[PDB]
Amino acid sequence: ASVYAWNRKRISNCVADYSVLYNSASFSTFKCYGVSPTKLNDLCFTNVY
Amino acid sequence: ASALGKLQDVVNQNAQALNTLVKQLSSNFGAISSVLNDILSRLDPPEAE
Repeated sequence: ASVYAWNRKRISNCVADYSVLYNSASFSTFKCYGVSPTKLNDLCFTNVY
Repeated sequence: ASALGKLQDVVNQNAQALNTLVKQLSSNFGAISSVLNDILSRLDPPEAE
């Protein structure tokens, strides 16, 4: 989508693997704020947008 | 039952001080969270210090 009218998808009730995204080579930027990218498979969240 | 005013006053003062300390254990103080274990689990040491 355009910069305005950005998409918003709700993700819940799943087993989420974040090592697939971080290991991706295409991603040029992967900044993480408030959480450690390596310490993401050990956590649990209520809703992910 | 109002005879022992001073003894009850002393007991209440000590209990108030202890309760205030225990409740002070749970104020953010500006950090991301008021619990230490989650701070250690969510962030790397450089960003958790």
